[PDB]
Amino acid sequence: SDLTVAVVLPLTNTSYPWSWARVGPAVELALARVKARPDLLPGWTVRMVLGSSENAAGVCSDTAAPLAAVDLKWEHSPAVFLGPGCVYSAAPVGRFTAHWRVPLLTAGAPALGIGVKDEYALTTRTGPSHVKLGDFVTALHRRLGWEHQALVLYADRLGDDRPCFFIVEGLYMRVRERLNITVNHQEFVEGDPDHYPKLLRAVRRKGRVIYICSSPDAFRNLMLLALNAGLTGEDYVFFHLDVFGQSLKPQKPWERGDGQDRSARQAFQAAKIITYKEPDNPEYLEFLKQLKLLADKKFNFTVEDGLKNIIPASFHDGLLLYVQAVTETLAQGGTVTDGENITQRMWNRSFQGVTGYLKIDRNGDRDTDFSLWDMDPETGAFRVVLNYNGTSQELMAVSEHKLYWPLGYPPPDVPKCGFDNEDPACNQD
Amino acid sequence: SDLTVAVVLPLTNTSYPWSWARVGPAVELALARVKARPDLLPGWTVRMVLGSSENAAGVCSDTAAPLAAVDLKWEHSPAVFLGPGCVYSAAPVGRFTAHWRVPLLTAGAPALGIGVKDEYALTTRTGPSHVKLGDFVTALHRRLGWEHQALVLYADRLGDDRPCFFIVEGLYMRVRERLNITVNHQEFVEGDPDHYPKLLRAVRRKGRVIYICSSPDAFRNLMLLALNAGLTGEDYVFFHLDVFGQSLKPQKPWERGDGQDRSARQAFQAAKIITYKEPDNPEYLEFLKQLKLLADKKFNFTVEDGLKNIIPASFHDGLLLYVQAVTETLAQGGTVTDGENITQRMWNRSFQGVTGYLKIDRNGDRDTDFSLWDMDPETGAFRVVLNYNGTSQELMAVSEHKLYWPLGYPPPDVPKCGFDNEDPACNQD
Ligand SMILES: *[C@@H]1O[C@H](CO)[C@@H](O[C@@H]2O[C@H](CO)[C@@H](O)[C@H](O)[C@H]2NC(C)=O)[C@H](O)[C@H]1NC(C)=O
Ligand SMILES: *[C@@H]1O[C@H](CO)[C@@H](O[C@@H]2O[C@H](CO)[C@@H](O)[C@H](O)[C@H]2NC(C)=O)[C@H](O)[C@H]1NC(C)=O
Ligand SMILES: *[C@@H]1O[C@H](CO)[C@@H](O[C@@H]2O[C@H](CO)[C@@H](O)[C@H](O)[C@H]2NC(C)=O)[C@H](O)[C@H]1NC(C)=O
Ligand SMILES: *[C@@H]1O[C@H](CO)[C@@H](O[C@@H]2O[C@H](CO)[C@@H](O)[C@H](O)[C@H]2NC(C)=O)[C@H](O)[C@H]1NC(C)=O
Ligand SMILES: *[C@@H]1O[C@H](CO)[C@@H](O)[C@H](O)[C@H]1NC(C)=O
Ligand SMILES: *[C@@H]1O[C@H](CO)[C@@H](O)[C@H](O)[C@H]1NC(C)=O
Ligand SMILES: [Cl-]
Ligand SMILES: [Cl-]
Repeated sequence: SDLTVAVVLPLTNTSYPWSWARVGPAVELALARVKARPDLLPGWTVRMVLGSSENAAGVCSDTAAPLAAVDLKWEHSPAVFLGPGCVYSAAPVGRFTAHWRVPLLTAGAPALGIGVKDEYALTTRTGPSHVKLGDFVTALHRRLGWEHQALVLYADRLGDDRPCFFIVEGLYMRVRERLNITVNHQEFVEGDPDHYPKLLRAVRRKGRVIYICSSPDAFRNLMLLALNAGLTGEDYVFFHLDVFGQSLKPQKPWERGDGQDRSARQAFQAAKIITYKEPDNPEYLEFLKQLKLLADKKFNFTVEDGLKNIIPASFHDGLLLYVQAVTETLAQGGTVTDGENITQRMWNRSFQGVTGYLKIDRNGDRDTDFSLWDMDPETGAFRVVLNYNGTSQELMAVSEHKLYWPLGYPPPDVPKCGFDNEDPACNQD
Repeated sequence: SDLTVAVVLPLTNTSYPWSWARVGPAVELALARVKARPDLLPGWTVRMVLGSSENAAGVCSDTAAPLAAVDLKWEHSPAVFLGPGCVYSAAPVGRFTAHWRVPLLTAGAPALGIGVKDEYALTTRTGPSHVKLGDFVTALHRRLGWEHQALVLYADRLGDDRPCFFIVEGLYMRVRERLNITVNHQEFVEGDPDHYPKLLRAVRRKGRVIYICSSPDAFRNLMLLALNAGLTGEDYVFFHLDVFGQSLKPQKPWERGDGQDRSARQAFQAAKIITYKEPDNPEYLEFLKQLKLLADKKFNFTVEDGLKNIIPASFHDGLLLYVQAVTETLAQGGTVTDGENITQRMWNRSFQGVTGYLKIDRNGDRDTDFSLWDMDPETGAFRVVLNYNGTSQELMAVSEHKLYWPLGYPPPDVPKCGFDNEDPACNQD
């Protein structure tokens, strides 16, 4: 019998981490593995039906995706949906699959709202989610003694899936929930020179521990401006929330060869970069090789190296986790459409996949690991100094390296005389 | 053969102008008329299948409505959808019906966005729409010589269909488009005493011709505060955007018997009320009688008098207009599922219904008539002095009455020395 998987992803646009040009070969690799395991899905064959989350303009849409999901549902009666990856596309589709009582698996849709499973019943996220970034920051603040305040600056592109907004929204709610610190925040538009005076003023007025979600160039410009304004590593720390490591390729993220590298290097003495952790089990490197090969040969697409590859790898691992859950359900006398039973076997469970160890929490979302990159004083090069395990919630040093603090130890998150020092008797020096 | 009409409306909640307790009897009345007209729908019988736009909490929802529409579509293959009425419910349903190429008729969903028919293809609105309010204001400003500025203040209830927001959004875009005046605007929360200082300051600083969308009590309080601050009818005019005439029951909207009626009457010398026009053809009064009777006997609901009744009357008239369009389509050899052909016969067309004359514009939206209520100097009572025909776009005086201006003529929309008079030489007096 056929186990039909309904896919709703960007079938023609290849620019997303979850675009079919990347996810398609990853899924094919997972299915080829299933076919070679007679113990898996005894008596069933996995079949795929494809639908696109894209509108006429070629971008993931909050309307095209649900229209596609309904069409697939009606025509093929799928047992499970794979995707969408975009937050705006997955929100409406997930409400339909919940209503239909059909599981939905995705390594995308990291937004806070998708985490409300009373609404998104049967939605299992096998990739990163933004509230998990909040868990990492919570751990960082506790380890460094920051219990009072932080500022978050962020920018996105006019009409996209608003990645930075959702990153900050998840970080904000979770950090506020666990640390109860004041979290000031504000958006800006990267190409608007009018916003720089406001940002620099907000940095001085509202925070000492600062998080910035922006392009690599916007972060570098802000650091150069901070250095020129005399905001150094003794009093400030700037964390670039660069989950996919776009500013990384030794790593010298401050280098451009534009006549400002000496200043940029100096300015980065006060910066650290937060990224998803690069899987480092040997099975991942082999998957990457097979992924690139198949993507090139059967999907006409060149898959470049980078952290974005954890997404298709997570669709691969998630589909295998689902397969295991269904195999166990059949074994116990249930069937492939027992949505609740199958989902219950995926949540609050560990699994070994190409991305290594992976744990799905009790709310149906995968625990996410992060890496903190810091500067090597001697060379100015950046390297990972701390890794965060999202399951144990422990921060572990890497290679005996210690965190770099320009003049000693971490700056306090509140200035000696407060942010709005109005006490003539308090000497800020 | 059966012509199936899929309904997606509030089936259990009776508080909406488009709730089934009101719309259901209105539709029944229209169907009984069709059954008595053998010339209509030769060989077809209209059948109704019902779905609710309500979520578990009993309010119209942006999710329950489309889930219901899909369920109805699948199970009954309807030829046309009736409803939703709520803006948040109709937006997603309309995108589905457009995709399915099935007509959607509604006397609700007045929001600006629903007017983009490239998206909401086949959606025909037979009731009021908010951009039409913009047409009325345009006409008013031209007649009174207001070519520069206006201020709009508005408030809604925490999680409703945000009626005032959509009213102002439609007014703003259309007025800006046709007059190119500056339109300042701002929201407030009615029960928050903290907002009154800000509102009164914005009135002084930003406008002389002011529009307010709020509850009857919030408008009265604002008028009493304006009078106390010395803002009179010589320099200010306050238009209460009360489309359904909630502040009306002679009409003395300023009366409460709370010890402030003398002041309230005086304060209202500077106020006028904008409402939808009450249909005044004899067929409307008879429809109202039949509606109340049937609603009480078959739907267990007491239909009170009021302008909200134009909504069920417009679902009644719209369904008959649709019937006429389909009858003509059949006559020409087409069939009940020729969505485009049927819709084309409804747009840019006049029709006679219980609400009297009704014209559907070229964009598929009904032209809306409005009434302006003004104070009678002698009694302080309010009465209609001007009526606006949305098709001809002409303003016509009623009963030889003229507009009331406390001290002569309309106040100018810009103060003599400008809003921020900084010219020491200009005497505001
Ligand atoms: C594929 O997706 C990308 C990203 O969404 C599209 O690029 C954007 O296109 C929109 C138009 O809808 C522009 O307003 C943005 O400036 C573009 N942003 C980025 C980051 O590229 C792209 O056009 C889509 N289509 C194709 C064929 O690639
Ligand atoms: C992250 O931390 C968790 C600790 O809970 C590690 O999970 C354990 O992994 C071992 C070996 O895979 C299992 O035998 C245990 O059952 C796991 N414990 C739990 C509670 O699930 C996990 O290995 C760590 N991740 C990495 C990359 O080291
Ligand atoms: C029917 O609809 C009304 C209006 O939407 C509901 O009343 C609101 O209920 C919400 C809860 O979802 C409250 O937050 C609001 O304060 C209420 N506003 C108003 C104007 O009533 C009502 O509860 C719904 N259900 C029923 C049975 O009437
Ligand atoms: C609103 O104005 C329009 C003027 O265009 C009136 O419409 C005319 O109505 C008469 C009688 O019903 C028809 O013979 C004409 O064909 C209509 N003209 C057009 C252009 O459609 C309409 O009657 C007015 N409304 C009211 C209540 O008087
Ligand atoms: C959270 O901390 C702030 C001060 O940092 C305090 O005012 C507030 O009361 C705390 N939260 C709660 C729920 O008390
Ligand atoms: C609209 O009017 C304003 C001043 O009232 C003017 O500055 C503006 O240029 C006008 N619109 C356009 C498109 O020129
Ligand atoms: Cl997607
Ligand atoms: Cl509705």
